[PDB]
Amino acid sequence: TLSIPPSIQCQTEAACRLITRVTGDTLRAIHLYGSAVAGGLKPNSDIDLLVTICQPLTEAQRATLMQELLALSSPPGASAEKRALQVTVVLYSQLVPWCFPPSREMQFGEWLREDICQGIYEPAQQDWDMVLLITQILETSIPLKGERAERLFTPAPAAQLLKALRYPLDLWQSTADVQGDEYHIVLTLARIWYTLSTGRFTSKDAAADWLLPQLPEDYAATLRAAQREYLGLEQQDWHILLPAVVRFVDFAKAHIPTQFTGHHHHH
Ligand SMILES: CN[C@@H]1[C@H](O[C@H]2[C@H](O[C@H]3[C@H](O)[C@@H](O)[C@H](NC(=N)N)[C@@H](O)[C@@H]3NC(=N)N)O[C@@H](C)[C@]2(O)CO)O[C@@H](CO)[C@H](O)[C@H]1O
Ligand SMILES: Nc1ncnc2c1ncn2[C@@H]1O[C@H](COP(=O)(O)OP(=O)(O)OP(=O)(O)O)[C@@H](O)[C@H]1O
Ligand SMILES: [Ca+2]
Ligand SMILES: [Cl-]
Repeated sequence: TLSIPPSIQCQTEAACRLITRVTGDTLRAIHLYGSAVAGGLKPNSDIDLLVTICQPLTEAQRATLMQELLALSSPPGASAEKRALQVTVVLYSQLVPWCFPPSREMQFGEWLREDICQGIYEPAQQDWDMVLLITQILETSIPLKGERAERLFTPAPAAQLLKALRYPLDLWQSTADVQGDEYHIVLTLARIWYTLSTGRFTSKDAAADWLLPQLPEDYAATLRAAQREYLGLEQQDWHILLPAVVRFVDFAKAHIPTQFTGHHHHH
């Protein structure tokens, strides 16, 4: 261990074999990461995969990969036997040596099903979240193909990890920026706050529990509602809660650290 949860082994092997067959000789590695390995696998959770390749895929490779991942993935919650897949593809040359912000070659996920069905695919593009993804994989991941992460990737400088953690925080500003993703944003803000304060990464649920006793009660109530929905215990009316979510976002913007809290950098 680390270990692949038995309940996802079959689908994870099928995804691995598809990605291997389509990418052929450009494939460098495939890593399983996220809550399946780090903890907190819930009924709606996806299976998170990072695919490292040497050269860009042809349009043929990309089209085949997208269409066949549609058949291997299901919408979150539709099935207990066939989960949503999230597959991010990255060029090795964006990570070794690092390019900041790094780009991602391709992204599959269920939120893109309607577009992907019609052959509409996001182009390669810069994404600061890749710094966070590789940082998490260096701590907790399983190589399904290729080498263990610590033999393949190198840590980003703290200065760049700081920028990657604060980029989404600065970008959430208006009601429309958060509508449709209320509990997800509230919980991700708790995770960002936890990482900047401790230098560590933790699950959505554990980050909420870490932050709750530190908040004034009004902000603790919004965080509790987000946590309780994520845990399956009650679905809120987020239209009614939107003004309090906006206040929570602004409180986090005002209070989250602007540099790692040092002896508490990520190591
Ligand atoms: C890349 N992961 C997906 C992606 O996650 C994003 C998410 O991104 C959403 C933004 O938070 C949200 O503000 C934005 N809304 C507006 N621009 N109005 C959403 O569009 C954005 N979602 C998205 N781009 N799919 O929040 C980031 C912290 C993320 O987890 C990084 O991985 O989108 C989520 C749906 O929104 C999916 O559940 C995730 O699987
Ligand atoms: N400090 C942080 N700690 C962890 N993830 C963070 C942090 N800041 C931003 N994120 C980003 O939030 C996303 C978390 O991915 P995802 O929603 O799949 O979560 P998960 O932990 O696997 O839980 P789930 O079981 O709900 O899928 C990633 O894009 C990750 O890089
Ligand atoms: Ca996940
Ligand atoms: Cl778990």
